[PDB]
Amino acid sequence: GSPGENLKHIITLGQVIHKRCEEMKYCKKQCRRLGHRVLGLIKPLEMLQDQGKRSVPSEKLTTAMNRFKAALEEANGEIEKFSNRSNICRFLTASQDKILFKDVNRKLSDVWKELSLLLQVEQRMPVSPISQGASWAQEDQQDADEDRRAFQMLRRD
Ligand SMILES: CO[C@@H](c1ccc(-c2ccccc2)cc1)c1nc2ccc(C(=O)O)cc2[nH]1
Repeated sequence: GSPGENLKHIITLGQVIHKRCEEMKYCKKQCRRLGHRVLGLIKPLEMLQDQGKRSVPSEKLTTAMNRFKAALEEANGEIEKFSNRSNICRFLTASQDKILFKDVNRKLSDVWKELSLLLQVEQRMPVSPISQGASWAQEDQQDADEDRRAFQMLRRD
């Protein structure tokens, strides 16, 4: 059983993702949109986080959060190491990819697809409006372009 502390997990760990950009600098550009987009999932979870009283209505839906929780957990964890100047340097210099948190994002949206489905079916709960899939890469790639000049700018010559 236990209290409704588990629910707060998504609330804290959810926003914690964006909190990183607050301390970051090089990834502050990407993390900016990363957290803003990731917060859209926990946003509608804060309004229900309070209503949560009894134990659990259906473990079926709760199971979606169990995995989802880790989905974003990796985001905040990846941003930490990303802070390394060499990490981003070798990444950009490598010229292999354009995004930085595309992996964690792709899964974050994939897990939410079904998850939100269980939360909406179990009870009136507003889920992310975005398509949750390709739309992510669409904006991530378009915005990632800024990283080009944004990065070069950070390193004054
Ligand atoms: C998944 O992590 C917690 C959680 C958080 C949020 C929801 C939720 C539900 C509806 C709409 C939106 C969100 C559900 C579950 C959680 N897992 C549990 C497992 C067992 C019990 C139990 O009492 O046996 C309670 C649990 N509490």
